[PDB]
Order: sequence, then structure tokens, then C-alpha cells
Amino acid sequence: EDTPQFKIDIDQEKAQALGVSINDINTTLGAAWGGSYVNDFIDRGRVK
Amino acid sequence: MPNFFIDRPIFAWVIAIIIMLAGGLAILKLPVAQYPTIAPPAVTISASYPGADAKTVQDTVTQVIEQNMNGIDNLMYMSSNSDSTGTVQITLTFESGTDADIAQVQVQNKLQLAMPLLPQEVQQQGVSVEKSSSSFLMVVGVINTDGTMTQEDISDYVAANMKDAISRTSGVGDVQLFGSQYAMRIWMNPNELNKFQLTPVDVITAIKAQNAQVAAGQLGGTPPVKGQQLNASIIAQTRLTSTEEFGKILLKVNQDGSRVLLRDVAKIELGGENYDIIAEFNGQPASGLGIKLATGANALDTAAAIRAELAKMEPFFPSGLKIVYPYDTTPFVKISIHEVVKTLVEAIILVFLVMYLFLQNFRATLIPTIAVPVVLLGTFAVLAAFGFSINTLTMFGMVLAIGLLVDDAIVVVENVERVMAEEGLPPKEATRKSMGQIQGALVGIAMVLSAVFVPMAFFGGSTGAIYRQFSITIVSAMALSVLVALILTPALCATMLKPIGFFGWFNRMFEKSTHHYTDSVGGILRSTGRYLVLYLIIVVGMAYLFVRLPSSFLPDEDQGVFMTMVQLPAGATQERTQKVLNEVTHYYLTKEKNNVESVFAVNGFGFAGRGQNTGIAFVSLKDWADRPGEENKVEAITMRATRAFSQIKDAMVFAFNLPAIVELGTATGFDFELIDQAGLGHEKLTQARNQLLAEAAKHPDMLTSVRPNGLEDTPQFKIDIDQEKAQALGVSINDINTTLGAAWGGSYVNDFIDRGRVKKVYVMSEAKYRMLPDDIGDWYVRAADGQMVPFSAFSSSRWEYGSPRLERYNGLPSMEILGQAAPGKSTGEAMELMEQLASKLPTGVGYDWTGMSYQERLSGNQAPSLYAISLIVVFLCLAALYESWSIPFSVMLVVPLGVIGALLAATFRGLTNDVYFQVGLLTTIGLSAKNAILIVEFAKDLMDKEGKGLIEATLDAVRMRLRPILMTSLAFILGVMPLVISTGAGSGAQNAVGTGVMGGMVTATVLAIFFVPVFFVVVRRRFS
Amino acid sequence: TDADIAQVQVQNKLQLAMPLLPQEVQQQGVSVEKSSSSFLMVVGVINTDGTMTQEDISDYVAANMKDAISRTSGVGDVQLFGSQYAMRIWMNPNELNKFQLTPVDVITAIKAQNAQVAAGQLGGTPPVKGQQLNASIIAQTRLT
Amino acid sequence: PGADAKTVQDTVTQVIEQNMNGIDNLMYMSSNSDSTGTVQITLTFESG
Amino acid sequence: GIKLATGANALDTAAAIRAELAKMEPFFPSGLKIVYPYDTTPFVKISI
Amino acid sequence: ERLSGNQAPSLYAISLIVVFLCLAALYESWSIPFSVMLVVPLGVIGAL
Amino acid sequence: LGTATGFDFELIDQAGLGHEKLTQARNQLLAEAAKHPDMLTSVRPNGL
Ligand SMILES: CCCCCCCCCCCC
Ligand SMILES: CCCCCCCCCCCC
Repeated sequence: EDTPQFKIDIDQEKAQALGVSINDINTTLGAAWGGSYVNDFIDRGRVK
Repeated sequence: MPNFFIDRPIFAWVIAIIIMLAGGLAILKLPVAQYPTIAPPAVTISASYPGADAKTVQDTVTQVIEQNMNGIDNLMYMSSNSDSTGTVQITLTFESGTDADIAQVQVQNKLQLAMPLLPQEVQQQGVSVEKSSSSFLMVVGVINTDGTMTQEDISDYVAANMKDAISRTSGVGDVQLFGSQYAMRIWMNPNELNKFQLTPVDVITAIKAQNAQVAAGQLGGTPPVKGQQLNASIIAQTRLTSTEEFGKILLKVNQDGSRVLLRDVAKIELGGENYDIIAEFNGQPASGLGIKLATGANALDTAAAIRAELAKMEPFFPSGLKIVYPYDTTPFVKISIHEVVKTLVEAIILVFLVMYLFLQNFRATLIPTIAVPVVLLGTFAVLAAFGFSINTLTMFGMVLAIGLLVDDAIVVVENVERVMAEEGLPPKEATRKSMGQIQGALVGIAMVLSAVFVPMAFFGGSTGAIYRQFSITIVSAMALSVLVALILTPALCATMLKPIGFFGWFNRMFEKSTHHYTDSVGGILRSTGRYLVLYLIIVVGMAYLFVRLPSSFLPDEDQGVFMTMVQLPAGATQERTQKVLNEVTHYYLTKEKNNVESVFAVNGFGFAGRGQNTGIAFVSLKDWADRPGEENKVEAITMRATRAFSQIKDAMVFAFNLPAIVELGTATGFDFELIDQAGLGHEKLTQARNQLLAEAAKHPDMLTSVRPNGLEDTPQFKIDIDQEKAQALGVSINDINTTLGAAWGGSYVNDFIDRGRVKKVYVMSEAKYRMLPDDIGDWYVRAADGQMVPFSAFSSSRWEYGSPRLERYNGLPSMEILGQAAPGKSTGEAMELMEQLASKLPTGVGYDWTGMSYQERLSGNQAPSLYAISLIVVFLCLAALYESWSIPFSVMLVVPLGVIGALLAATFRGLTNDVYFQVGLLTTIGLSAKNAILIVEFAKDLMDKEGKGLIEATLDAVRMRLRPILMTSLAFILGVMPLVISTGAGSGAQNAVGTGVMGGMVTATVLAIFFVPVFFVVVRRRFS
Repeated sequence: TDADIAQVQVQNKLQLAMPLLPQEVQQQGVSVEKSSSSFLMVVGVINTDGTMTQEDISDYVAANMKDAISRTSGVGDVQLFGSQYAMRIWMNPNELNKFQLTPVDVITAIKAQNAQVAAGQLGGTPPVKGQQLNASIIAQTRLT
Repeated sequence: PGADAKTVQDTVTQVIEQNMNGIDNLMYMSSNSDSTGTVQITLTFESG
Repeated sequence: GIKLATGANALDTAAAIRAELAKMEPFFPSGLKIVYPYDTTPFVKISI
Repeated sequence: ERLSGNQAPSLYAISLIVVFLCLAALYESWSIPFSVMLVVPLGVIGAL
Repeated sequence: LGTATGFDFELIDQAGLGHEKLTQARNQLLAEAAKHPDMLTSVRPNGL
């Protein structure tokens, strides 16, 4: 069934007024509230 | 076997009913198409690199893809062309019989491993691998008579809703669009860029950054804290939708504080993805839709369903938008099928009439009218079993086999009736003995005709697929006819037959003619020796006619539509080619009002390569009912159009008719590839091509109209960037190149979403700022600091010649030559002459044969070997039938008698030696051989069983075989007479079949009745 | 089992891992081949005049007679006993240090000045009304 | 990832389903677009 | 070194390779010649 | 299930036709298979 | 095919032991196999 959703409105002009790029804004929003797969590592001989 | 079914009529009826039910089910479940798959499977890779010339496209895409096209099974060859529009077109042709699905997926998976090597723009545009099939079914057209919306608006309307509904029709799911949907066009302006110290790179970066989808996770997502109760998704910034939203995109903020938007610096609109193609329809804008046909689908049903779906969609259309059909030959297929079925039913009716005319027995006249349809339905069932379809070739094979079916059904009943008359026996015993006399002859005939028809389905190459249809159709028809004449016809004769004033006179005159014929045959057996010389003269004349008759592939016929190609000189623009395409459509809609129904004029899509100086206008004529006379046919219209277009000299306009198969044609023509194999270069290969063309022009007796299938070098504007001067001024190379390409070639940056459909976003200079070399002075590129260095400072301009279309064959640079053999000489020695001429070229230049000359070269010698095998097997079957090694020669000497008549008929009517003529010739010689088999079998049976003398036996044999031969010949001539006299509505095939068949049958019937007796007598006396 | 379906399935699964590989691996080229372990044959090429070296012969073989052999029906794999030509740039640490340059600077300059760039057209569509000439614009080409 | 069902449907599902035509022996085709961004299209072919 | 694809025929493939080399030979530079230091097909032909 | 319900009458008709034709062919009469086909409804009502 | 007396053993690192433990196990197995010359001939590791 239909679900409520949370919407974030980002004002581009208000962001560039303060000196923050939209790219790192999107990166910090996505990486904080959602997962951010960075790269791999080796745990016990397996790539995770 | 016939004895078994005479005692069991119910079993024969059950077998006939089973055959009829199977045939009816097959007819209800057989795909229908105009032609089957003939060309070998081909897979085409298309790539787009917008803004690049032929050489950049080649070096960056074509070579990279070709060097990775290895490890693919059954590859015959590959050939690519790179166009100056930024298009890669690579066609890989495979062996015949290889399923194209596995070949296409192999090509796709082999290309997908070369994608990381391609430029980012080529990957971003996409590389499409698709099967080059000839399933082209119809061309829907959507026009705008109201004149409100442009071609782009029609194209977007077609793509948005009509395309999806059409692609879900019962039938095909593959469709193509003669246009492109909307795209957000940002037309920059160099003056505003210079005023605000901006560059197209800044615009591209701003558009990329401020129109994108970003992931944002969700609130309450796992792993959650203890006691969490709410879980909602998070929606961050989404893609832009409206033109105004793109207008608000901020490029930079000014020192004082003012805001710079795209609207201040560029014009934002909803344009087309590309403007290279402008489609028209009788002078007004239109958008097309090319519709193919799915495999195993009914063409008629598919077309009807598509038309019904378009009619259903019609009510919810905006103002205007009439659905037109500039190119559609569904009615051609339906008309041809109706003509074939009419020919079959008329043949059955004529069989009824002839049987009642000769045999005044109503019950007997009808035994063949309920037996031939059984064989026809069995043939349909066999075609369904073998996986074939209902197409022109199969139905013409059926109308060719109808004569032999009639031949069998008439012979059986005629001999049964003759036995009933002469012997005076009840129907059961009469048909029992009658079958005894002709049952071994009917089994030998089946074997001989199988031996003469089967070894033509094994021809290699593209034409082998054409011959296989006729071969399998006729051989199945003959096997089923023999089975029916052994099973059902004896039972019908046993049961139905009843024991026994114009018709009286007819009987009297036929008896007098039979007596005169017997006297003549008796006379010519005493004067034997002159007739052998006459037969030798006939053979020599047959050889002369065969070596004199011109050859072809298939008769081009009036399909109701034809094309016109316009080719302006190099460097011509689109508006210059649009004027000529207006001079052409005005002529067609003015000087041909009563014959032309519509003209579809595609601008920029030429025949020898897309561009701006090329175009094609294809013309749909009215129905064949509205075009009476030979002067209203496509052949008589195209010549008039070409004569009228000879006057316009600024372009090269040529009107022509479509071939029978779009994938084939020019049977006398040849395709030649001139390859360089030492890295010589483009210009050395061009010089070699020019030298070879001059040498070919020095041989007018053999090679006619040899031309290069390609484009000559054209001027190009070279911009040379000084690296030291650019670095001194502090301007980066990747900025100069980026601004140049984005301004003059365009740049697809990202996608947006409007009306629930993803569309592209293009940035390009406004038209007025990218038209002339001096417009280069309008563009400034920002240096390392806030400067705006002019292009002029660090660059120089030049004009130099370059190739607008570079083609490669099998991975090496090549040039294409199209040639035609001389009218009086075949295309085999023309290839030899071309090889001899190419052998005298500069070192490092080799050659190759491609397309249909590739098939000829390797698969052009199957026919003599297969015919020799056929003749050997025919000898074996005949010797087995006659229990003698010499008797089959008498049967085999009826071949020139049937060939000479077909040759004479072909020469008299001006016809050529096509596939239809060859299959009709085989049919005629098969029927004549069958008659000879029956006559010789009867004669030798009279010799053996009754101990009669040679002359007496061979005279009684022809006396009792005269009537069936005349009956079957008259029935077959009257059956195929309308095919000879037929004009329009696919009459080329009908004439090509009927003329040859009728001439051969007439001559064979006239000659065999006199030559088989003397042949048998000479064989019996010279030997033994 | 038929090797066609096996190969298409293997490539279908490998296209998932393809984005996860390093860019260098993708540039070199990942290949999926259905063939035997042992060589069907070995075709050697020599020079009787003694002018061509091992490098020249191997480059000629790879450039002119390896691609065509690879497309021969039934040939599942070709191994070149050598390597074709390439622009080898042997950079000197001492002279790089003398001019305060680094290998990354050399790579950047080569990428910049060895490009095959698309510069567009003169009078390309959509053209302004009254356009008369249409010509391609060629800016930069691969070094040769 | 990062697109809800509505913005992923017309983005990927509608453009893939429209090209899923012309395949022989196909009985029906269903699809679903989750809010996570994952999209699943199932084409069920004729038996045999 | 040529390895034949799985399921192919080892003799017609060798014939095709020799045909390709025969086509290649006329355009060789001066002194360049082709030798066959390894071939498993002639043994097959002589055995048959 | 809907497909199976739509083909049962056709299956019955084809089976009856085939049995009738086989009986007529084997017993060399039309009256014998016609009389045999009259007993089929008895078995059918028994199964029902 | 190999020889009739040949075998291709393949020692697997089922756990997350690592390369050193695996090669120690291989060396131990090779030493143990060298103690039965009457049954095992030329037991060698294929790798480097
Ligand atoms: C009666 C002679 C038959 C010999 C051929 C056997 C194969 C045909 C089967 C049909 C019933 C005899
Ligand atoms: C694909 C090859 C098919 C050829 C089949 C030959 C058998 C024909 C038998 C017909 C006898 C009535």
C-alpha cells in the first residue's frame, strides 16, 4: 500500500551563497542516511 | 497396393480424409509472407559519435571494434563504413543456415568487452547490435495537414504513445521511427559567454551538477535503534522536468551580486535530438514508422491488426494527424495469393471440362476433381511439417506441380475407362487390371521425377534458398500425387464408375485423327533416319537458344511503389537538397496526377550514404485498378520521370523501381573490393582505384558501367592549434577542444524527465554562430586567469581534402566497385577479367569478391554436378523399371523436345532466363519424360506379355496412349493460359512462368507423340 | 553441453563483475574464449634476408596476419609469440628531475596532445536559412 | 538506487518493457518497481 | 599458436588457416616466409 | 487452468474423430463406427 | 587424458587458513607421500 515519504528540498542558490558545493552535499546526504559502498577489503582471504 | 485399396474403399476414404484434415489445419496454421528468408544472416553494429568526421570515427571506433571481432562462429565476412556524420556501420555476414540469434548474441558479447576501449561519447550514445533482416513490412506515416506542429512534434507524439501500442500488435514487436523524440536543446550564444566570461565547459558542468538523481537512504532504516516506530523513504533532489526549470539553472554569481541564469546566456527549447533528417509527405511535415514482421507471423493478419490498432487509436488524436501509408505492400501479397488460388481452381474446373469432353461419363470426369485437392492439401501439410511458409515461390511451385497432378489423375481414370470400353468388364475388375498396367510405371515416374527435382534444393548460396522452395514443394506434390493415384483413385474408379449431338461428332473426329496419327507413326517407322537428323537439328537449335538467351534472377514487377534518388554535389546543404526534393514532388503531384497517390520525401537520407546533399523520395501509386494500360505501370513511369529529371542539372535525380528482393538484384552485376594490405594509405588506394577504373573503361566489350560505390574526397576545414602558443597564454588543450566540440558539434550532457519519459539534454551553439569559418572569431576560451583569449590567437585555419566516407573490408581499408557484365556475355568471365585487371595494380593492393559475387565464386559450380547426379539416378531408375540398360535412352531423348519449346516461348515474348523459367523448364521436361515412360512401358509390356512384334507393339502403345496425352496437355495449356496473357498486379512472375511452361508443353506434346515411337524402335533395333 | 550457451551464460555473469574491475584491466581487455587447452597448430614466420628482427616480424604478424586468422571459422584462440608495435616512451629519471617533471606530467601531456577530437561541422544541421557550404571541421589527430 | 517506484518505473521499466516485444513464444510479461530502486521484469514464455 | 574452438573440426579448420595464409603470402615483404614447426593434422591424414 | 478449460471440448472432438476414423478404416464400414460411437455417452455419464 | 597411472590431486583451503598454512599442509602431505614409493610415483606440486 501507499506509504508516506520524506522529501528534502535543497536550494542550489542558497547552498552556493554559503560556499558549499552541491556535490559534497549529495555525498554527505547519501553516505550518512544511506549506505555508501567505498571499496573492498580482505577479511579472511575473501574480498568483502 | 492398388489391389489392397480396391477391396477396401473405406480405408482409402479414411486416408484421404486424414490428409485433407491435416492440410486444412496446416493452411489455418501456416505463416504467410511475400518471400522467405533468402539472404545469409547478417548482424549490424551501429555506433554514433556526433561531431566527428570519417577519419576520427574510423580511428576511434571502427578499428577498435573490428580488432575485437574475433572468435565468432560461421563468419563469412565483415565490412564497415564510417561516415562524416559520425556514424559507424559494421555489417558481419555469416554462413547460410546459421541461426541469427546465436550470432547476434555472440557479436554483442564480443563487443561488450570492447566498450571500455571506446570514447566516452560513443559509449554514452550507445552501440546497437541488431539483425539485418528483410522483414520490412510497412511504413506508417503521420502527417500534419493542419500545419500547427512541426516534424519534431509529430515524431515525439509517435514515439510517446503510438510506438508502444504498435509494438504490441499481434505479429511483430520490432518497429523503427523515422525521427526522434524531444530533447532539451540549449543553444548558447558566444557574445553572452564572452560578456560573462563563461565557456561551454561551464554550461556543461552547471547542467550536469544541477540536474541529477542522488541517493538519500531512508529514516528508520536498518539497523534501527531500539523502540523505533517510523520507517519512511527519503527523496532528495530529482531531475528537472520543464523548460523554465532549466532556465533557472544558475551558471555563476557576479562580483556585485547579480545572478546569471541560462536564459541570460542561452536559449532553452524542446528541440529534436538531431536535425539531419527532414521527412516530408506531399510537401508537408510528417513522421514515419517502419514496421518489420516477426518470425513465423502472418503478414496479412499482422497488417490488418496494425491497421485496426491505428484506427482504434485515431479518435484520441490531436488536431490533424492523419495516418498515411507511403509504403505498404500487403495488398500485393494478397492479390498474388488470390491469383494463385484462382489459377488452381480454374485448373480443376478445366480438368472437369476436358474429362467430360473426351470421356462422356459424368461419374468418371469427377474422380480427378476430388483427388487433386487432396494432393494440394497434403502438399500444404508437408510444407507445414518441413517448416516452410506460404510465399510467392511456394505457390508458384504448386501451380507448376498442378499440371503433373492433373497428368496422374487423368492417366489413371483414362486407362480405367479404356479398359472398361475395350475389354467390357465390370468397374472393379477393369480398374484392377488397369492399375496393373500403369502401377509399375507410376512408381518409376515418381523415382525419376524425384531424381530430377531433388538435386536443386542443394544449390548453395542465397539462390539455393530460392530453389529449395520450388524443389520441396514440387517433390512433395509429386510424392503425394503418386500416393493418391495408388490409394484413393483406384478405389474411386472401382466404386463410383458405372459399367457400360456434338459429342458424337467429337468422337468421330477424334477417331479419325487417331487413325491418321497411327498411320503417320507407322509411316515414320519405315523412313527412320531422317527424323534422327531432324532431332539432331532440334538439339543444336536448343543449344543455340540456351546460349543466346539472357539470364536474370527474378522479374521486377509493378508493386505500386518506386523510389527516386537525389544526389547533389559535395558540400551541398540541406536547404539546397530540399529545393530539388520540392522540384521532384511537385513534378510527381503535377505531371503524374492520375498515377501518383502520395510522395514521401526523406531529406538527408540518401542511397549511397546519409548526409545533407542526398535524399530519397518514394512514391506510392494508386491501385492497379486506377492505372490501366502499359503506360501507367511503374516501368513506363520511371523512364518518363528520369527523362523529365535529366533537365535539372544542379543535382543527379534518378527514379527507379524496387527489386523483387531488396537483398538481391543485378544477377549479371558484380561487387568488387579493392583492399590495401601494406598500409599504403587512403590516397594511394584511391589512385589504385582510379587506375583500375580506367583499365575497366578501356574494356567496353566486357564490363559495362563500372563505378566506385563510394564518395570522393571533399574539402574540410582544418583548425591547427599551436601547443606552445596555447600554453604560453595559459589556456588548456582540454578546454579548447571541449568548447570547440560543444559549440560546433554539440554535446549530449545528461537526461531529464518530462511527461514520464526520459529524454536527452543537448548543448550546442545557436545556428547563426557556427555557419562560416569566420564565426570561429566569435568564440573565446577562458585562460588560466579570468582572461577570454580569442580562438584566433592560438590557432590557424586551412582548407584541405578529406574522405567523407571511409570503408573497410575484413578489417583493412578498401574501395568498393560495382560493375555489370556485357549484355551478350555472362557474369563469370567478367569476374575473370576483373581479376586479370586487378592483377596489374601497385604492389600492396589486393582484391576480393563480396556480397553475391562471393557466393558465385565458391558456389557457382553446384548445378552441373547436381544435374549429372540427377541424370545418373534417372538412368538407374529407368533401367530398374524397364529391366534393360538401353531402353532408358529412348525415354531420356524426350528432354530437348520439351526444352526447345520453352526456349522458343521465352525468346518470342522477350522473357529472360530467371528462376521461374528454369523451374518451368524442369516441370515441362519432367512431364514429357513421364509421358515417354508411360508409352515405352506400354510398348514393352505388349512386347513381353502378348508377344507382339516391335512395330505392332509400339503402334498399339501410342494408339492407346494418344488420348491421355492430349487430355493432359489441353488441360494444362488451358490452365496456365491466363498466366501468359496477364498484365499488372504482379504479372511479371505470372508471365515468366506461364509463357515458358505453355511453350514447352505445347512443343513437347507435338513432338513426343512422333519421336518416342521412333526412339523406342531405334533403341530396340540398334541394340539387342 | 554446447559451448555457445555456456559462453553466453559465462559472459552474462561476467558483465556483472566487469564494472567492479580496475580500469586498467578493462582497458587491457577481458576475453571469454571457448577452445581447447593444447595448440591445434603453430605457424611460425621467419625472415630469410636477415633484415627484420624478432620485433619487426612479430609486429608484422600481429598487424597483418593475426586478426584475419582469429576470424577464421573454427579458430577458438590465437596466441601471438611476440607483441605488435607500440609507442614505447622510455622516460629518464635524471632528466625528469632536472626539469622538475614527473611521469604523471608526461602522461597528462601525452593524453592532451595525442587526441582524436571531434570538432563538429561547418553549416551543420539545423542550418540557418540561406546556407551554401557544408564542411567538416578537423581539429586534432592521433600522432603517427 | 535512490529513486522511488514512480521515478524508476518510467525511467527503466517503461523503456525496457517497450523493447521486450517481438520475442517469439511469449505468453505474458509482468514487472515490479520497488521504492528501493530495484526493478524486476518477468517474461513467461510458452510451455515447451 | 592456434587452438581450435570446442566442437569444431580440426582438419577443415587447418585447411581454412592454410587458405588464409596462402591469400596472405603474395603481399609479404621481401624475404619473409612461413614455416610450420608444429602441426597435429598431417598425422591424422596419414593415419586415415 | 483457463487454458485447460478452453481446450477440453476440442480435445474430445479430435479424439472422437480419430477413433471414428480408425474404426471405419479397420472394420471397412461406416455403420460399425457409427454404432460404436453411440455407446460413448454411457461411459461419459458414468464418469460424470 | 594423461597416463593410466596418473592422478591430479587438488588440496583446498576450506577454512581461512591462508597461503602459509596451506603450503605447510602441502609440504606435510608431500613428505608423507614420499614415504610410500611402492604405490605413489613422482608426487610433485604443479604450482610455483
Ligand atoms: C505383401 C508384401 C509386402 C512386403 C512389404 C512390407 C512392407 C509394407 C507393409 C504393409 C503391409 C504388407
Ligand atoms: C530432410 C530430408 C527429407 C527427405 C525424406 C525422404 C522420405 C520421403 C518418403 C515419402 C514416401 C511416400
